[PDB]
Amino acid sequence: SEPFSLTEVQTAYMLGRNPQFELSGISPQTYFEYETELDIARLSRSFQKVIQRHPMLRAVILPEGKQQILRDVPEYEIEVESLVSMPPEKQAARLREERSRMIDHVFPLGQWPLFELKAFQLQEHTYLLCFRYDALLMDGASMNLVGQDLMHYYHQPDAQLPPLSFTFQDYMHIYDDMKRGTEYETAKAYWTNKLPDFPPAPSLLLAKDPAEIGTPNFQSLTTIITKDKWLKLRRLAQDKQVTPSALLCTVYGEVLAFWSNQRRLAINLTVFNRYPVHDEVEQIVGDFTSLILLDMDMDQKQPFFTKVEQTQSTLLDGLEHRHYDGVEFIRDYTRYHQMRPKAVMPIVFTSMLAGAGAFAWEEIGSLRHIHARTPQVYLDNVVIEKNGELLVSWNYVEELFDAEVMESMFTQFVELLDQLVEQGDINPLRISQKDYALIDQYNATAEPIPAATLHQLFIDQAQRTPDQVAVVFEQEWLTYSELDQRSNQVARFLQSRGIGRGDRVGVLAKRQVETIINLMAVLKAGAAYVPIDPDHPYERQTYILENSSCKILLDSDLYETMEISSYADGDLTPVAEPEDTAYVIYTSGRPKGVIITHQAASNTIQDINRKFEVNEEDRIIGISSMCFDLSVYDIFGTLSAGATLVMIRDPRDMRELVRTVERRGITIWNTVPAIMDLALDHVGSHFENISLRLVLLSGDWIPLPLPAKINRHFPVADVISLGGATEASIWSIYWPIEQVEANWKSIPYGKPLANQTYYVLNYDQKMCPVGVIGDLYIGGAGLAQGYLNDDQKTKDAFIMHPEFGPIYKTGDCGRMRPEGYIEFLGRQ
Amino acid sequence: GEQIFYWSPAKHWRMSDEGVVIGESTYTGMILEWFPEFYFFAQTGVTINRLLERFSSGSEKEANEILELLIQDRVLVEGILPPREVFSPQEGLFVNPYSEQIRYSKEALDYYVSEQLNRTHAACRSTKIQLETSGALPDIIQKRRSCRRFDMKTPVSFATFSNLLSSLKQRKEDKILYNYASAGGLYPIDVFVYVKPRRVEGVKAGFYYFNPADHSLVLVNNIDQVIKDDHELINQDIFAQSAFSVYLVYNARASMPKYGAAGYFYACIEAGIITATLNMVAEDLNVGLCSIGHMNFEEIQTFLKLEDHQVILHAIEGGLKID
Amino acid sequence: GEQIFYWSPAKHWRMSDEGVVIGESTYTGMILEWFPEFYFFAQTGVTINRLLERFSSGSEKEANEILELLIQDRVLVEGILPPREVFSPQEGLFVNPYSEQIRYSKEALDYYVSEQLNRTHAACRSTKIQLETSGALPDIIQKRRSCRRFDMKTPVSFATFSNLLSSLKQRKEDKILYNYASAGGLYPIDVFVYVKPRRVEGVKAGFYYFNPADHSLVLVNNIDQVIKDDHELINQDIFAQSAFSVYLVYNARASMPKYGAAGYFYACIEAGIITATLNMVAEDLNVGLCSIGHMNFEEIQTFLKLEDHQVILHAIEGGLKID
Ligand SMILES: Cc1cc2nc3c(=O)[nH]c(=O)nc-3n(C[C@H](O)[C@H](O)[C@H](O)COP(=O)(O)O)c2cc1C
Ligand SMILES: Cc1cc2nc3c(=O)[nH]c(=O)nc-3n(C[C@H](O)[C@H](O)[C@H](O)COP(=O)(O)O)c2cc1C
Repeated sequence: SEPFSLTEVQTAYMLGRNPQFELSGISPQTYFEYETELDIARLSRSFQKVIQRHPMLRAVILPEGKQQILRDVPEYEIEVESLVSMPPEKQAARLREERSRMIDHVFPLGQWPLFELKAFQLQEHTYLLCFRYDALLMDGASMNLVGQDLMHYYHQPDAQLPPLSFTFQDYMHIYDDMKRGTEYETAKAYWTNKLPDFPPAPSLLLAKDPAEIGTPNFQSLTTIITKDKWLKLRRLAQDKQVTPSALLCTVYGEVLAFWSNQRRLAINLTVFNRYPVHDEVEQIVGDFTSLILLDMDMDQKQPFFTKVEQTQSTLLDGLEHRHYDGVEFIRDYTRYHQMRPKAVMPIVFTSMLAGAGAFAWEEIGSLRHIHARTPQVYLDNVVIEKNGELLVSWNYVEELFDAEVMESMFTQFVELLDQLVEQGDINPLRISQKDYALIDQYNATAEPIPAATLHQLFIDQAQRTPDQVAVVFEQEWLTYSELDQRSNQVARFLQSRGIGRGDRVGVLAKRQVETIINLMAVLKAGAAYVPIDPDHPYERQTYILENSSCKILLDSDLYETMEISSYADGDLTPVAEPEDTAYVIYTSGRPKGVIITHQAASNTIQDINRKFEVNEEDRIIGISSMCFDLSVYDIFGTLSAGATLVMIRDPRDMRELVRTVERRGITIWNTVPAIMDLALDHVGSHFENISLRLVLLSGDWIPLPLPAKINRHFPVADVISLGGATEASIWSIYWPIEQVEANWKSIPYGKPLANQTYYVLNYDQKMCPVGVIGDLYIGGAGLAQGYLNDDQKTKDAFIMHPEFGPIYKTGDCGRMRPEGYIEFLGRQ
Repeated sequence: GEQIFYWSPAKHWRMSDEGVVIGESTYTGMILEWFPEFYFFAQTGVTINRLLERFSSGSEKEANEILELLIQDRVLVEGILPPREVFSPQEGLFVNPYSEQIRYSKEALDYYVSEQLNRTHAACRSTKIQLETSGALPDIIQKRRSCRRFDMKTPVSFATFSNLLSSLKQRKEDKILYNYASAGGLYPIDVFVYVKPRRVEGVKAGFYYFNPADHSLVLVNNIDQVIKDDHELINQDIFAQSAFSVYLVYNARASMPKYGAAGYFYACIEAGIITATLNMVAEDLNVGLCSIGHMNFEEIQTFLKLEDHQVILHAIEGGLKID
Repeated sequence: GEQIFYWSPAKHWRMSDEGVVIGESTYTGMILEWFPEFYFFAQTGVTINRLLERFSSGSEKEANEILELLIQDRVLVEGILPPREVFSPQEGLFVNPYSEQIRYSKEALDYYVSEQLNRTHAACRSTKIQLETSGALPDIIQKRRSCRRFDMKTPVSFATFSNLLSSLKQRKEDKILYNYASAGGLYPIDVFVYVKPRRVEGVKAGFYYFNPADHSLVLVNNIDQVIKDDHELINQDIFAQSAFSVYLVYNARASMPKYGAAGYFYACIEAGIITATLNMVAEDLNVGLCSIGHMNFEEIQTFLKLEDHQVILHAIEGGLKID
């Protein structure tokens, strides 16, 4: 008649009663409704007799944080109301009111009964008993134990059953004595050693944050698995020497691992049937619930059954260390990993497979309704065996999920079970349906561009407008016909020294008009070029020429020193083909060369010039260094249009950049975001420029506020965001910025430009569901040919996908948004 | 081929305790130590290596710094001076009976202007002949007005632009005739036309030379740009709103060989004959025009690649009238 | 109370062995003993006695003769110089690639002129915009020709005479307006009209001042006369046949206080303006005009009693067209 300590789960039920904790404030509550032919006065008397036989039903929970069996209670009478005279619709109105009320109502602490029983007579021989209880009172095993004795007395009121000799208060005494040593200590050591690397719970594709939910609202996805399928699954488990529990957990794990893009995942597993304690304990009423966590690892190539066996061994060992509660573990874990009072383990698996009796309550009358709510749960996967029927029910908070995702996940679970029934193993989960079409059209970018070669584009434009000025630096400049004559002499010179197709020429990045002449000559003769910045530490300049195996370095002071003027300036015999390397650029110092062919380079240029209608009236400001791939667009992109290129002597002088645009009438800006941002801080409020029509911001992050400064100082310019790789032909992903278009923390990365594709892949290289974060890969015609003189890097970065063809892993992380674009989250 | 520099005729100098004063600046060092001999040599036209040979005899750096400063300060010059330098010395001869405030205070200036508009010649006798106002002037003259506001949306049509320019073309009537009188019949002033992007139909932005014999425009420069900072603030609205502009360039080589200094003078007059003729035609064509008192001509002369004998004497801004 | 003289800005001093050389002439005797200090001292503006005490201290007779010559030779001057003196030094900057024959052989001149009328600019690029010849100019411009012969018997009618002068009169439209532009809106050009006996109806012979504000001619001088010997002989027939002649005079006080030296330059432009305007009206009125580049202005400024601030810039001869 004394108070006793709570089990750790009961302690947790008490803690979870606190509204201050995430998704808490609800001590777990359970609702039941059953249909019988049996009279209430007799069931009511049987109910008090079970209280007399099973005094734990006479328990009260105290505000103290302890439990006590009451000396006694006011005798309980099941209230019975007759709905017999009511039409079925009104009978339902009363049944619905009691069900709704019992589901939302919570038992107060200090309330003597921890249960409530109300019943209706719908017909003289049709009854519906509606009831509820607080979880601190009892288990499900206990609920049917009670139902069995209750119905016994209905039929045989005088067939008096013995009292429990071993009572809950004796049960709890032993509990308090056990938690001192032996198995407690042994289990604690087992768990203590595992705890430091116990995995996190999987992260699901939630629609909403728990803070947006407050009180959870549960719905369900249910199905009954027929006896034949159930027996086939059991036989499979028998052949594989495993329990169906491991079989079910593994299938559940596949669904979760797929959707969350996880390799390892912690699963909240509920432990049933306590510790032995005494000879009569399975015969008494009380709460025998305990927590265990399941450490699952799905990062396997291995067969389904292998994963099941791994799961089985894990389950079996964990249950031998049940003597240390998972509640204690999680307390230690969340303090260990600084998780704070958060809903850390919201995904739970519960099983009554071979863990249920005849269902004494259904022997009394059929189950019509059941509902339960627990704190801090997003989804409870519960499987029950019912006289051979396999009952599967996923109880989930509707507020946290997109209903279509939720239906899809359940559907996949069931389909995996069906495959195990027919084949014995499963097909890896994959997604298509109302998702596949979005990606299918997203990547539908093919266009009829001939590519050809970079110098051919120059040659033809030079013939169309030979007296146009092509390159401007100071008061010195070159025309299109001059570039052809000068580059023809230089190319003959290079050819005459034995430099041919397949060779490489290093060139220096100097601000001289002759730099362009030398650059064109190298390509016209068929050699690829390698740019070097003259201000690189000297040892790096030497490193690159040696590492790249170049034959000669071309300085700018050559025309007058190598007697170039002695050479013919007439037409050259063509050498290069579209498939040849145009250039090799060294990046990411240690640095690797990136091999780019003429076709790839051309297609990017052709698409940009066509999309933005670039023409002979345009002016491009050459701010960017020649050591970048970015400069290819400026040089070749200008020449193919008949446009004018302006060189900048010193890119750091923002005032010079402003002076240049104003004095030269620049129409196209092409920089990394940092330059436009810096240039704009040397601009006063009175400043306005109407010469820029197009601004290309390429690479790096673009601040959401940046367009505001661009738009006010350059009110007529179109601001474009461009992403890509150097391991690809400069640009791959496009997005215009039409002001800040939404309340968001990011600018859409965008969509592919032309003849390019993009994918988001999971940890196993399969497509991620829309909204799921994974690795970013690029495919299509814009790819580089590999790294120069680094085979291991090429091997891992450039791969051949069985469905998508050659793709490049950029290694950036991100996801597709259902809106039709890629959002990226940086590299990590 | 070395550039010859002359003591600029616009500069005078004095000895002082501080140093030597040339124009508005005071100098010390070798330049002081040089005495009139420097002055006399600079006076006849000497190249730098010769001045160093004669006037160095000290550190080369010192000698070079002095000559560089004098060139920068326009003490030593290359050739013929522009009008702003030519008339500069007359400032020391004019004595202003008015306070300086007429150049700072709007009210002081308005007083000045109103008083001057009602002035007469002092040496007059007490008798006069009153003229009648009974006749008439044609609209082409009496209704002309300077415009400072333009239609920035409508481009000047090609035919309009051609017809306005035709006002200065050559005609052949057994000799070359113009639509206006000039010089001794030499017509020593070149016309350059500047067009802003898309403001004139059929013409690309840039600086063009007009050839009156052909009735055509030939591009000289389509790279550089004219900017608002090439104008004084009072005229920046005009700059921003105009469509095109016309520059009048005097060729010393076309006149000086026959008239000497007078040729420069006559060209200064001729510019106003041309200007009036052009404005009359512009009014028939609804083209607004406005004269500019001062502009950054040095930058423009650079853009047009004008030679040593060439100077811009006058410039006019314009476009279709705002309406 | 003495007149102030200034070292003329147009004269450059140098020393030689013979003596002091100023411009074109060499001075000898005591003047050599006056040094560079005379050159410096004179730049600030001096009286004759202040200058004499500083540099004489010996017989004043020699000092007075020297100073008198320097004044007569325009070394020491009292005020603003006329344009013939203002632009004189520019000839030392110009280099002439042509022979002197342009001034002596009419054939050398014709050749010269033909080259000049077919000149093009050196920087022209190989492009071309051909302009339309599809338009027309108003008759007032395209039918105008210089007149070198006049009706010597018919007096200019009064109305014609008055109507021509009216082209430069003031108008009031809530402010004072003219039919032509002026830099700064000051209109600093005074107009004097000279009429011969019995050649202009209603007007007695003499020199008159024209006041645009009154629209009238105020007599200035009916004693003196303009004679043929005041002109270069090439113009003596124009002078002999004309009825009247108009002089344009620049009034420095009407410009210099606002613009400084630039004001004189602007006035030189304005002289082309006005002239062209007048020419157009003369065409409507059937009046012939011919401008003159140079004549004896010193006698004229004496006759008109012009003050120190007044400079004669230009003159035009005319009369009725003869048929
Ligand atoms: C040589 C010259 C230069 C001038 N410069 C300017 C100038 O810089 N800015 C301006 O607004 N007006 C300028 N004007 C003043 C006006 O053009 C003009 O004299 C005024 O509008 C009065 O004449 P109107 O009624 O015919 O327009 C200039 C005029 C001349 C003759
Ligand atoms: C500033 C100036 C001064 C001139 N001086 C004289 C002159 O002294 N004698 C003369 O007969 N013509 C003189 N002329 C030349 C004629 O005025 C006229 O311009 C020339 O003959 C062109 O004739 P046209 O009417 O066939 O076009 C002068 C012209 C200008 C612009």
